[PDB]
Parts: sequence; structure tokens; C-alpha cells
Amino acid sequence: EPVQFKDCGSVDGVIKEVNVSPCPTQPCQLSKGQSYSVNVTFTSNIQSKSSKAVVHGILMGVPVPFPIPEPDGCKSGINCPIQKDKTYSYLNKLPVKSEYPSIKLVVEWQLQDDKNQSLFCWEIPVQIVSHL
Amino acid sequence: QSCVWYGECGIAYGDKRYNCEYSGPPKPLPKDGYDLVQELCPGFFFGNVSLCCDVRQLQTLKDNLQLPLQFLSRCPSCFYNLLNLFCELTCSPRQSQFLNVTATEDYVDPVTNQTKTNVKELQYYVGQSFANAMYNACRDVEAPSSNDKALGLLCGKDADACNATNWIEYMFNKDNGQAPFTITPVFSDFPVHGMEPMNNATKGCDESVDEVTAPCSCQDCSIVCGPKPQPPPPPAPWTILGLDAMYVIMWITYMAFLLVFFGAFFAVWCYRKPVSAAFEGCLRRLFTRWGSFCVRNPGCVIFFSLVFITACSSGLVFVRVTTNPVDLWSAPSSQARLEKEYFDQHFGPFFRTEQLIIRAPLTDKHIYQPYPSGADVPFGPPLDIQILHQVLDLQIAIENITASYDNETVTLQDICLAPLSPYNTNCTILSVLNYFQNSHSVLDHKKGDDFFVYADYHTHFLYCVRAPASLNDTSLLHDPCLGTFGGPVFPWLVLGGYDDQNYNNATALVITFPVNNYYNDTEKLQRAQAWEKEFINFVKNYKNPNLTISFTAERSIEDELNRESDSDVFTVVISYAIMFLYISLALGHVDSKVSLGIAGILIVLSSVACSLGVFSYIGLPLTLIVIEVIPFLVLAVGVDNIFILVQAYQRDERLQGETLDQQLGRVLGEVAPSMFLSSFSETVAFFLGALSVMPAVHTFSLFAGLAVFIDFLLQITCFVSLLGLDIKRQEKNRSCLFRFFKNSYSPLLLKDWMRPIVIAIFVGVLSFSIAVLNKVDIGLDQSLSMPDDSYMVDYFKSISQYLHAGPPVYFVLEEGHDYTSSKGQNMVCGGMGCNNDSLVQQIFNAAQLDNYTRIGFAPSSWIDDYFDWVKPQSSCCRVDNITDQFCNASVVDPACVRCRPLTPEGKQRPQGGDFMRFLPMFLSDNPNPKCGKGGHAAYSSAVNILLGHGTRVGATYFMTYHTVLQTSADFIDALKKARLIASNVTETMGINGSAYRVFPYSVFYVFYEQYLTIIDDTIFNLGVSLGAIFLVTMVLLGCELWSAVIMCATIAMVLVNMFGVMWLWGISLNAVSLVNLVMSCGISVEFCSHITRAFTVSMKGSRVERAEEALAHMGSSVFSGITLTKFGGIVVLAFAKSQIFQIFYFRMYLAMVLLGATHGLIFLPVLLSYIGPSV
Ligand SMILES: *[C@@H]1O[C@H](CO)[C@@H](O[C@@H]2O[C@H](CO)[C@@H](O)[C@H](O[C@@H]3O[C@H](CO)[C@@H](O)[C@H](O)[C@@H]3O)[C@H]2NC(C)=O)[C@H](O)[C@H]1NC(C)=O
Ligand SMILES: *[C@@H]1O[C@H](CO)[C@@H](O[C@@H]2O[C@H](CO)[C@@H](O)[C@H](O)[C@H]2NC(C)=O)[C@H](O)[C@H]1NC(C)=O
Ligand SMILES: *[C@@H]1O[C@H](CO)[C@@H](O[C@H]2O[C@H](CO)[C@@H](O)[C@H](O)[C@H]2NC(C)=O)[C@H](O)[C@H]1NC(C)=O
Ligand SMILES: *[C@@H]1O[C@H](CO)[C@@H](O[C@H]2O[C@H](CO)[C@@H](O)[C@H](O)[C@H]2NC(C)=O)[C@H](O)[C@H]1NC(C)=O
Ligand SMILES: CC(C)CCC[C@@H](C)[C@H]1CC[C@H]2[C@@H]3CC=C4C[C@@H](O)CC[C@]4(C)[C@H]3CC[C@]12C
Ligand SMILES: CC(C)CCC[C@@H](C)[C@H]1CC[C@H]2[C@@H]3CC=C4C[C@@H](O)CC[C@]4(C)[C@H]3CC[C@]12C
Ligand SMILES: CC(C)CCC[C@@H](C)[C@H]1CC[C@H]2[C@@H]3CC=C4C[C@@H](O)CC[C@]4(C)[C@H]3CC[C@]12C
Ligand SMILES: *[C@@H]1O[C@H](CO)[C@@H](O)[C@H](O)[C@H]1NC(C)=O
Ligand SMILES: *[C@@H]1O[C@H](CO)[C@@H](O)[C@H](O)[C@H]1NC(C)=O
Ligand SMILES: *[C@@H]1O[C@H](CO)[C@@H](O)[C@H](O)[C@H]1NC(C)=O
Ligand SMILES: *[C@@H]1O[C@H](CO)[C@@H](O)[C@H](O)[C@H]1NC(C)=O
Ligand SMILES: *[C@@H]1O[C@H](CO)[C@@H](O)[C@H](O)[C@H]1NC(C)=O
Ligand SMILES: *[C@@H]1O[C@H](CO)[C@@H](O)[C@H](O)[C@H]1NC(C)=O
Ligand SMILES: *[C@@H]1O[C@H](CO)[C@@H](O)[C@H](O)[C@H]1NC(C)=O
Ligand SMILES: *[C@@H]1O[C@H](CO)[C@@H](O)[C@H](O)[C@H]1NC(C)=O
Ligand SMILES: *[C@@H]1O[C@H](CO)[C@@H](O)[C@H](O)[C@H]1NC(C)=O
Repeated sequence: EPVQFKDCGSVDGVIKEVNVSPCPTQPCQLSKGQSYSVNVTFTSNIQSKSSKAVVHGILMGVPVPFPIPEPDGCKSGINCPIQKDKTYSYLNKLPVKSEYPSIKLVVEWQLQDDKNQSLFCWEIPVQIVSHL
Repeated sequence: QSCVWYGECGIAYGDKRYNCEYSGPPKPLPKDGYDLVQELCPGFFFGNVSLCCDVRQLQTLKDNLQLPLQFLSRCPSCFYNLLNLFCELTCSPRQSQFLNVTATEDYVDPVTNQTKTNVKELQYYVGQSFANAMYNACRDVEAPSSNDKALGLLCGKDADACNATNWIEYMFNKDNGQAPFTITPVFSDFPVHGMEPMNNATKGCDESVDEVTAPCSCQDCSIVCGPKPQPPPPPAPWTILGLDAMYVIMWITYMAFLLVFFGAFFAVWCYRKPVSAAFEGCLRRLFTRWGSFCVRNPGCVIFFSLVFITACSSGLVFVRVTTNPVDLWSAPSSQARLEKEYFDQHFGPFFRTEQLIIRAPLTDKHIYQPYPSGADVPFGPPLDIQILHQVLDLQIAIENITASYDNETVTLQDICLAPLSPYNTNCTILSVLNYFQNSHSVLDHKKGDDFFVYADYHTHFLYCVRAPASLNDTSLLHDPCLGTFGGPVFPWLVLGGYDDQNYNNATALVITFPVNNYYNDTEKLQRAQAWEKEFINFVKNYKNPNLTISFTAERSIEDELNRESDSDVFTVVISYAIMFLYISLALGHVDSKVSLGIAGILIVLSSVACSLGVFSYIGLPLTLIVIEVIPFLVLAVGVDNIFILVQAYQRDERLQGETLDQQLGRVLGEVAPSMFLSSFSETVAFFLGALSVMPAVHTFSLFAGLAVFIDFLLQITCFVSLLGLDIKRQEKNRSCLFRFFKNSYSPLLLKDWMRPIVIAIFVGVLSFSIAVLNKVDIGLDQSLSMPDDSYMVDYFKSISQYLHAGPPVYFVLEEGHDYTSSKGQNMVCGGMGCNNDSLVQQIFNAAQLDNYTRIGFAPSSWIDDYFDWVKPQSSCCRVDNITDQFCNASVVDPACVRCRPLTPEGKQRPQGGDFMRFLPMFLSDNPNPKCGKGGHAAYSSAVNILLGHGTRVGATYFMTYHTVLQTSADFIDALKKARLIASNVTETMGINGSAYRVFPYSVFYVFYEQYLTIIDDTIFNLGVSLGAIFLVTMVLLGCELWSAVIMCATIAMVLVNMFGVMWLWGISLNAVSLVNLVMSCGISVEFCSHITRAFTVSMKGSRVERAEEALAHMGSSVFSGITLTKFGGIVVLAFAKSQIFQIFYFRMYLAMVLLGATHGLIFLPVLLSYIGPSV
């Protein structure tokens, strides 16, 4: 579903949509030990040879780095090399592992190009839920 | 043996320093941080220390323990073992016995290039029973601003699944960001690898760590606290067979009487099938002669009577008026009054209060969701941000008022009371906006990020309703909520409408202006009342459609009564008008004698005014309620006498040779013994009821007695002459009732069958009255003394409906206690070594009961706080070494040392002259953010110091709050039980005599102390009044004890039926109800006397004949005179405006009148016909 997000400065790209699945209500509640799929519709404002996906999670006003399995968006539905002005939507999927707490938080997402300028930047608050 | 890994030279990042490796012997302490060794873990201090420890290691432990100290320091028993664990684990003297380093590497010195081998990792052998006893004994400590477990905040996860092994694992992991290096804990209970772990002694919640440190509370530990206390409620009703046990004793007695009665009558039907005369006779003749004299000397008589009226009523120049309620309702020498005199003298009077009960009707509750974790928290309507801003706006505006009195301006701050002044001078306002300090910025500012708030005003409110004495929220906001005046604001004092702990659910807002009350000073009180007046006007004119305000002021009750007192003189004037209207048409039957009825009204008013003026000379001040309730009564009696006299003349036919005076002397000589009996009986009744101890009833009783007497005298003297003059005068042209009574009423009433029924019915009604007697109320609502359209009524409704706290209580420990000795402190001491039956603990238990005792909260004793303050561990106190001056907790620390030496002996309480030595500094201590509350804002008032003679301590009090008190019964119960607690402590203290005693003081005690003896006061007062009536009656009527005893029995019946009607209309038995009854018992004679006199002085044949003859003759006069006139008066008074009149005077007078009418005109005829004295 298209989710509300706060743009933290998409300078090298234009977000067209952010589709997260499954997320019926927002902030979308993600039950522990369960995989979720992300779709990110964006319009690129620059040409970048490579693409590095960046994820930051903020708890209590403090950013936390979260490493993902894959650091490149071209093997996630992005055709490298990136050409200017083309519109591409990034598709991801990630599993929610156990042991994680049942919080609420803000996902921060950046996409740095060759010159290190974010092709898109959005932030979205999701709450870790239990069995439910 | 020896220690390893000594010092800390490496560094990982930030401040984390890896301990340097050193496997030599432990290097004794550098003698520098003896204090650290003492404060951190004194188990090592028995000096040869040889401790492997380092002062920089101690101070880095101390630095790391900051937040764990803040959370787990609540229950010392737990934080004690946790400290026992770190200190030993780090620099214990047998450190090699329970430790083995694993990872270490060279540490290059940037100072010398010399490699030191840092201790990166090692294993720590911990007993299984130690981690189990530690986590399980401290794991119950709850967190602040929530009812969760503090482990929920220290595990890094819910305190619900942090295993006892996992939390320590998390603590030792450098993955948190706090541990400078990770330590691998080893939970082995047996020596392994020749290495045995260590677990020093541990203490559970069922034990205190030190002989001065109390065990953990049951607030933070579940095992210490067992079954709550409960008192046994005894109803003590007899309830013979299911009902009141009086409904039955009476119904049974009545049936027995009715059976012996129709069992005598029916049986009778079946069977059928110088010693006395010497003192009265001279009275009739004397009175005739004096009446004849006065009829032939009208000028002199009238002149002397006017001279009398003026000489007595000219004293109205000295008329006082008493309006202070204490003077009105309290005897000058009552026990409670003496207690108030002692309390007002040593601690100053209790303060004033201007409340304000705000409410938001147009809003619904909303939910607050804590961002990190937790359950939903609902907030009441009034806790809306918009409503909070508007209420803050109202409060800040209420603060601006500076009413000007006597060309001087007094600000609200100037009149309010500031405990800690002139350091802090703002003033006491007890509102939930003080949690935010009455600042829109403090109320508005949020500590969150987009699409969420991290911390918020609701969150801030949540933390300090839990701990109202903090100096910072200390929870992601770090803003205090202690209050601008300095001193806690207890949440139960500022809110109402919530459910027993859920200040989230509060529905009303409480706000208070305490104002200083002054002892022997009137200009300041005048100034305060002028400010309160302006406060009321403002609040009255404030619109704010979003709010429903209930307000009150200290001087408002007096204003309501002075307001209502004056809006019904129009009632007494209309009453007089109707009395005169009736008198004009009823006085005899241009056949009208109106000139004389007006003369009678003026004589009556003359008697009233004369009574007021004489007593003003005497010095009795006016209550303005009496000046309003007195005239009706006096008018009733005076008119009653006038009609008797005038009508005997109207019905008199002139003999053979009497001009005018001869006839009038003959009539007055035959009528005066009766009128005199009625007047003397009433004067004595009133005066004797003027023996009770209450200045309002005392003074009223005197006034009315004197007025009635003067009225009788002036009336017999001035009016017989003027009646003679009118009688000459009325004739030159310049009965129907008697027919009825004789014709159809007397004969009918005296038939042989109607008479037994009447007697039976009346004895039955008396039986009922005696049955429902002990169900009469005691006390006054305190809400009915106000008009109906008053805002104080709404305020009382609001109080009863919302407030959760009541009037403050002060348990004053009288002068004479020691306070400077172990035992002298133990008898009062609310602590550890002091008795378990100590004053503070006894008050605590009483508050734990809470219903069998109406004392709601803990004492908040000052001596416990003083000791907490003086303890070396707190370290708040600090004196100069040479000047012996108090070093504040915020001070450069140049050379000032701790008050109490930091040794095992110095920890103990200050028993000698040091107690006093340090006490004044405590009372002078301010609220330091590093120290705490300090002892100046709360106890400066509570402690008295006497200069010289060893500087012995003065009288002190321990103030606790009452429970919400709604009814008079509730107030009396509270008084009783406070006295009970004080009595217990006084008895337990075992004084070698009665040199001193504890006693409780509350504001309403002076007004409610009479109801602890009102029953015996009423008994005595009624019995004596009835005995006086009896004696006067058995004397004046001659000596025929039979007639007198009959009259007394009839009046006693009248009183009992008065009590029955009391119970039936819900009138209460206070001192006003009691005065009116003692009066009615004296007004009843007015009825019962004429008939009995007409019976006694009769010479017919049979008892029946005498009774009927008396009925016709006198009752024709008595029914038109006394009954109808009183009835018209009361029906006019039935429309009151003060509630007190309309309830008590109106109902009591209607009852007294109609009861006396029925009794006289019916039960006396029959009872006399039956059992009258033969002759
Ligand atoms: C008086 O105050 C108490 C204090 O909480 C109120 O109780 C709470 O009521 C609210 C009302 O809606 C509930 O949300 C609170 O919580 C429950 O927690 C579960 C999860 O465990 C949630 O799924 C629920 O939706 C709910 O949020 C509840 N909590 C507690 C501890 O009582 C009470 O309502 C209030 N009085 C009134 C009349 O509301
Ligand atoms: C009441 O006491 C407080 C602190 O004891 C005083 O402090 C400030 O009040 C002013 C308003 O005059 C605010 O601007 C400040 O923000 C308050 N202090 C701080 C640090 O914020 C206050 O002056 C005293 N009197 C009144 C009327 O507030
Ligand atoms: C653990 O308890 C032991 C008890 O012996 C402590 O050992 C020392 O302290 C005792 C209390 O005074 C002394 O009686 C012992 O003699 C002394 N040890 C010696 C001299 O053998 C030990 O310090 C305690 N550890 C801690 C800090 O808990
Ligand atoms: C004592 O305080 C009040 C006294 O009324 C008790 O609260 C009441 O709750 C209901 C009325 O509000 C009724 O159930 C009772 O009047 C009373 N509750 C009881 C006693 O069942 C409160 O419970 C009492 N608390 C204690 C500690 O005795
Ligand atoms: C498309 C959606 C699912 C992206 C969000 C992925 C979620 C599951 C990721 C993003 C940030 C991650 C968090 C980053 C930081 C922490 C703090 C750590 O002490 C516990 C794990 C925890 C809480 C992580 C759990 C998993 C996490 C919440
Ligand atoms: C993040 C929260 C839960 C941590 C709470 C527990 C903290 C305060 C405890 C757990 C482990 C402790 C540390 C363990 C290691 C050392 C090195 C030692 O030579 C001095 C004490 C010191 C520096 C301790 C300081 C206090 C400490 C950090
Ligand atoms: C009625 C005639 C005889 C005059 C006597 C009037 C007196 C006793 C009445 C009129 C108003 C009454 C008062 C009404 C209000 C209060 C405030 C309460 O907190 C104490 C009782 C007190 C103070 C009452 C005492 C009795 C009272 C003062
Ligand atoms: C520790 O506390 C737990 C809590 O239930 C208890 O079961 C256990 O017996 C306790 N062990 C002790 C006090 O040694
Ligand atoms: C009330 O206070 C405000 C601000 O403190 C001030 O501007 C005003 O003059 C004061 N008096 C009023 C509003 O009558
Ligand atoms: C007090 O009265 C004088 C005149 O009697 C007047 O001039 C003065 O202004 C008054 N006080 C104030 C504060 O105005
Ligand atoms: C409350 O929190 C801080 C935390 O640093 C504490 O030191 C202090 O007592 C209060 N506020 C400030 C700003 O210090
Ligand atoms: C009541 O609250 C509303 C909230 O916007 C405000 O506009 C209004 O001025 C307040 N007072 C009223 C409506 O009397
Ligand atoms: C209380 O009174 C004394 C001192 O504590 C003692 O004789 C008695 O056993 C104590 N009992 C309790 C339960 O406190
Ligand atoms: C405290 O005073 C005593 C007595 O004058 C003196 O011996 C001692 O050195 C002083 N302490 C300090 C720290 O100056
Ligand atoms: C603390 O004590 C010092 C000592 O004189 C004083 O100057 C300062 O004002 C005090 N501060 C308080 C009591 O808040
Ligand atoms: C007063 O003391 C007696 C005897 O110690 C006790 O029975 C009674 O309960 C006490 N009163 C209370 C606790 O209200």
C-alpha cells in the first residue's frame, strides 16, 4: 500500500509512490518473525553508475544503522547505470526477525549515487507488534 | 593471596578505560579516598586496609552508578547487594580467589612508550544462589511514572522476560554502550579450577540493611506486606424481633394500655347492665384595688410607664452586634476553645482559603500513548491542552487583583503566605498548573520528533503526581515540578473526580489561595476581606463558556448570613401587619376597639425595645438573628394576654352599683391570677432556658425572658388604665364563639363514648412519639444556613461531589516532651528503633484504617525528615570547621566538613546537645536541587525553639488531612476519633501525672464540640425547665398539687409530641432546636393554665359539669385569642428566605401551636373530667 512518508531531502530523485506490503494500516504494524515486502516508486533526478541503499532507524531521537543483506539497488529492480530523468521504482523484501522489541519507531531511508547525493530520501514510522 | 589488574590506563573510546594488568599483591589504600572506601563499600574499612583498590577506580565506579543509583536506590536493601557486588568484583581484597583474566594486550604509553597489559576480558565466578537472591530480592522495585518494574528499564527489555541470568549478561556486555569492556560472568556455586566464587551476605525485603535504614517498602516489594487491617463495625441495634426494638416495645405497651382501657370501660358497662386559702385570696383583692387605683390615676400611670420605656430603651445607643461565627457558636471556656487558644498562640492561626472548582463540560476523554512502551492512559476532560491554557489564563488573571482598602493597595502576593521568605516570596497556589510552574512555555514545549512526541506535558504530569517532590522530571525532559512557592503540591489536593489512584481520570480541578490569618490584628483582616470581596466579584463576572466554576472565600459564609438576615425584615414587618389586621377585626364582637389594639401593639414593641436597650446597657451584644426572631414570639404572648383581659370585660355585665372602675377592678381581680400565672410561667421558662452554654442561645434566652416580663408588667399597668379611659370613652358613640362552644362543642366532646376514644388516641400518639424518639438527628447541615439562590450551595454540592481530601488536622504534642534523648525520641519517633506504638506510627495506623477513623493520609512528620536530612550519607548538612556555620548544599566546599562523623557510631541519631545544635540549621535549610527538600519550607512553623536553659524544644505538631467530610454526623465522628487517637497516645506515654498532653486541632472542632454533650445538655435543660414550671404552678395556684401535676403532665406530653414532629419533618436536635423546645414547654402553659384554672375555681356538682363549664367559659376566650393569632403569624412566616427560619422556627412553631391547641382544647377537657381534683 502507498504509505505516508516524510521527505528528508530527495535531491537526486523524485518519489512517485512508496508501496509497502503488507501494511494495511499506518503506521503499518509489523509482527515479529515475519517477512515484509517494500516497493518504492521514485523519479531519478540524476545519472548514477552505481546505487547504494541506506537504512537508518531512529529511536528516541537517535539514528541507528541497520545493515541490509544487499547494498545495491540495481539488483533490487534498478537497471545500472542510472540515467537522468528516468522513473524507476525500487522493490525490496525483508524478514522481521525475532528477539526484536515491540516498539514504535521511524524508518529513515536514503539512496546515495556516485557523487554521494541521495536519489531519494524518505522517513517512515512503523511499530513492532507482538503475536496479535 | 593478592589482587590482579590494578589501575586503569588504557582507553577504548570516549571515557572507557581498560584496567591495567597487574598480578602482584594488593597495594594498600593511598589514604586519600577513605571517604570513597566508606561510601562505596565500607565492608573493607578496618584499617590496615591493604586494598587492591584505586581512588580513580572508585570514582569511575561512582560515575557509572549514576542512573542505576537513581532507579534502584529506592529500596536500599537491593541496591546494597548490587553495590556489594561491584565493589568486591573490582577491588575486593581476595580478588584473585574469584577472578581469572582471559584477554589482555600490551598498552603502549603515549607518555613513555612502555607496554602495560590491559585487561580486556576475564571470567567472574558468581554463585548461583547469589544471582538468584539478588535478582529475586531486588526485582520488585517499580519504576517512576509507571507501575512496571525498574528492570523493565534496566534489562533493555520487558521486566517480564529478563531472566535473572540475562539481565546480568546484558549488564556485563559492552554492547549496551556503558560497559568499557565485556566481562564473561561465570555462575558457578562451587570452586572450579581451584577457583570458588564469592557471595557476601545478602538481605531480603524482610530485613533492613542497617539499624537505621528501613527495609524496602511494600510499594516496591510484594513479600513484606500481608493482610490489610480492618475494624469491626458494631451497629448495636437491639431489634427485638426484626424491627427497631422500639417499634415493638411501644406497640406492645400501647396494646396493653388499650386493653386495660376498653377492659375497664366495657367491664363497667357490663356491671351497669388557712393552709392554702391564706395566700391567694389576698391576691385577687390586691389586684382589684390596684387596678381601680390605676383606672382613677391614668395620667400618673401612663407617665411613669413612658418614663420606664424611655429610661430602659435609651440604652440602644450602646447596641453591639456579634457576627464572628466563633463567638456565636463556641462557649468561651469549652475544651475545644481552650485547645484553639493554645494553638493560636504558639503556631499562629490557621490560614484562609479561596477555592475554585473548575470543570470542562464540552469535552470528552482522549488517550495518551506512551511512545516507547506501555498501556494506554486516558485523561479526563479538564486535562485538555486547550482547557488547561484557558484555566491558566484565568489563574494568572486571578493573580492580578489588588483591591484597595483605606487608600492603600494590597496585592494577592502580599496577603498570601509564603513559607520560605524572603528568600522565595511568590506565594502558595495549589493548582495542577504548578507542575508546569504556571508557564505557557513550560506547558507547551514538547520533547519529540515528527509524527510522534517523545515526551509531553501529560508525561510530565504523570511523573510528578507519582513523586511530587522531585526537582526535575529526570525522564527525557528534565524540568522540575516542585512549584513556584517551593514545596510539594499533593495531587489529591488539586484534583477531584478520579477513581482512587487514577489521576489520569481526574474530572475536576482544584485551586487554592491560602491567605495568612492574623492573631490580634484587624486592619490586616479588613484588608484580606476587601481582597476576597474583589476576588469574588471578579470570579462572579468571569464568563468563559467552556468552564463551570464553583468558587468560595473565607469571609463568604458571614456575608451569606448577613445577606439573608436583612432580606426578611420585610417578612417580620408583613407578619406584624397581618397580626394587626386580625386583631382589628377579632378584638371583640363601628363596634371596633382598634385604637386599643394598636395601643397594645405599641406596648408590645415597647417591651421588646426595652428589653434590647436594658441588655445593651448590661453589655450583651446583638446577634441580628435574634433581633429578627424575637418580635414574633413576644407579639404572640402579648396579644394572648390582651385578648384574655379585654374579653372577660366584653363578656361582663355591670352589677348594681359600679361606676366603671368598680367593675374593672372586679373583673381584673377575678382574671389576674390566671394571666399572672401564664406570664410568670413563660418568663421563668425563657430565663431558665437561658442557662445553656452557647452565646447565641444564651443571649437570646435572656433577651426573650426579659422582654416577656417587661411586656407583661407594662401591659397590666399601662393598659388597665387606658382600658378604663377607653371604656368611659368608647360608649358615647363618638358572643358567637361562646355560643358555639357551649351549644355544640362542650356537650358533644363530653359524651360518654367519644371521650374514651379521644383519650386513647392521644395517649397513642404520645406512645408513638416516645417510640420514634431516639431517631432524631444531631447537628446542622451547614448548607441550609444559606439562601437557595446562593453560589455557596453550589460550592457545597461541588465539594461533596468531587473533593477527595478534607480539612487539615494538627496533632499538637503539648509542651513538655524532651526530644533530646534516645527514649524521648523513641516515644515520638516515626522510625526504626523507636517504639512500634510511637505517635507517628499510631497516626499512620489510623490513616491506614481510614473509615473507622476519618484520617486520610500519613503524618508527614518533621523529625523523620530531620533525621533523613542529618544522615551523613545525604551529606546535605555541612558546617564550617572554625565558625560552626551551616554550609549550603551548593557551596564552594572550601573547608567545611560533615556534621556527623562518618563512622559506624556517627551514623546513629544525634541524641545529645548536637540534636538541637543541628536542628536550627535544618529548619533554615532551603530546597537545594542537589540536596533535596530541605527543612525550612515545611517545618519552620512546626518546630518551636526555646532560648536558654539547654535550648529545649517547644510545642510541635504533625499535620495530617481528614477525609472528605460531607455531613454533621461525619464531622462529629471525625472529632470523636481524633480525640480517641490523641487519648491513646497520651495514655501510652505514661506521664508522671498530667504535666502535658497531646491533642488534635482542626478548624471545625470549635463549632462541633457541643454535640459531644448536647444530649445531656438537653436532658438537664428540659428537666429543669419542667421542674421550674411545676414549682411555680404548685405555688401560684395555691397548693393543690393535683392541678399542677396534671398541667405538668400535659406539658410533658406536649414536649414529647414535639420531638415526634421533629423526627417526622427531619429537623435536627441542635442548640437552636433545643432552645425552641425549652421555649415551647413554657408556651404550652399558656394554653393548659386557663382551662385548669377555670376547672379549679368552680362550684358545680359533678366533675363532668366542672369540666364543661370551664370549657365554655374560658375556651371561648382561649380559642379566639392565642391559637388563631399565633396561626396567622406562622402562616406569614412560612414564606422565608433564610432556610433556617423556614425550617426550624416555622415548623417548630406550627407544631407547638397546633399541638397545644389540640391538647388544651381537647385532651385537657377529657382528662380533667376523668381525674380532676374533687372539692
Ligand atoms: C481510570 O484510570 C485507569 C488507569 O489506566 C484507566 O484504565 C485503562 O483504561 C483505558 C481506557 O481505554 C485503557 O485503554 C487502558 O488499557 C488497556 O491495555 C490493553 C493492553 O494491555 C489495551 O489493549 C487496551 O486497549 C487498554 O488500553 C486501561 N489500563 C489500565 C491499567 O487500567 C481507566 O480507563 C480510567 N477510568 C475510565 C472510566 O476510563
Ligand atoms: C516565582 O518563582 C520562580 C522561580 O522560583 C521565578 O521564576 C521565573 O518566573 C519568570 C516570570 O516572571 C519566568 O520568566 C522565568 O522563566 C521563571 N524562571 C525560570 C528559570 O524559568 C518567578 O519570577 C517567581 N514569580 C513569578 C510571578 O513567577
Ligand atoms: C565478606 O564477608 C567476610 C566475612 O569475613 C569479610 O571478611 C572480612 O570482614 C569481616 C567483617 O569484619 C571480618 O570479620 C573478617 O575477619 C574479614 N576477613 C578476614 C580478616 O579474614 C569480607 O570483607 C566480606 N566482603 C564483602 C566486602 O562483602
Ligand atoms: C472507606 O472510604 C470509603 C467510605 O465510603 C469507602 O468507599 C466506599 O465505596 C462505596 C461508596 O463510595 C461503598 O462500597 C462504600 O461506602 C465504600 N466501600 C466499601 C467500604 O465497600 C472505601 O471503600 C473505604 N476504604 C477503606 C480503606 O475502608
Ligand atoms: C521495510 C521495513 C520492515 C524496514 C524496517 C526494518 C526493521 C525490522 C529494522 C529497521 C531497524 C531495525 C532495528 C535497528 C536497531 C535495533 C536496536 C537493537 O537494540 C534491537 C534491534 C533493532 C530494534 C532493529 C530491529 C530491526 C529493525 C527495526
Ligand atoms: C546500560 C545500563 C543498563 C548499565 C547499568 C549497569 C552499569 C552502570 C554497570 C554494569 C557494569 C559496570 C561496569 C563494569 C566494569 C567496570 C570496570 C571497573 O574497573 C570499574 C567499574 C565499571 C566501570 C562498572 C561501572 C558500572 C557498570 C557499567
Ligand atoms: C437563631 C437564633 C436563636 C440565633 C442564633 C443563630 C446561630 C446559632 C446560627 C445561624 C447560622 C449558623 C451557622 C451556619 C454556618 C456555620 C459554619 C460552620 O462551619 C459552623 C457552624 C456555623 C457557624 C453555624 C452555627 C449556628 C449559626 C451561627
Ligand atoms: C527468589 O525469588 C523467587 C521469586 O518467586 C522465589 O521463587 C525463590 O524462592 C527466591 N529464592 C530465594 C529467596 O532464595
Ligand atoms: C495583568 O497582567 C498582565 C500581564 O502580566 C498585564 O499586562 C496587565 O496589565 C495586568 N493587569 C490587568 C490585565 O488588569
Ligand atoms: C491617599 O489620600 C490622599 C488624600 O487624602 C491622596 O492624595 C492620595 O492619592 C491617596 N493615596 C493614593 C495611593 O492615591
Ligand atoms: C534534572 O536532570 C539533570 C540531568 O542532567 C540533572 O543533572 C538535574 O538535576 C536536572 N536538570 C539539569 C539541567 O541538570
Ligand atoms: C473555548 O475553546 C475554544 C477552542 O478553540 C476557543 O476558541 C474559545 O475561545 C473558548 N471559549 C469559549 C468558546 O467561550
Ligand atoms: C509492639 O510493641 C512492643 C515493641 O515492638 C513489643 O512488646 C510487641 O511485641 C510489638 N509487636 C508488634 C507486632 O509490633
Ligand atoms: C579543622 O580544624 C581543626 C581545628 O582547628 C584543625 O586541626 C584541622 O586541620 C582543620 N581541618 C582542615 C581540613 O583544615
Ligand atoms: C546556599 O548557601 C549559600 C551560602 O551563603 C547562599 O549564598 C546561597 O544563596 C544558598 N542558596 C540556596 C539556599 O538556594
Ligand atoms: C486506642 O487504644 C486501645 C488500647 O490500646 C485500642 O484497643 C484501640 O483500638 C485504640 N484506638 C484506635 C486504634 O482507634
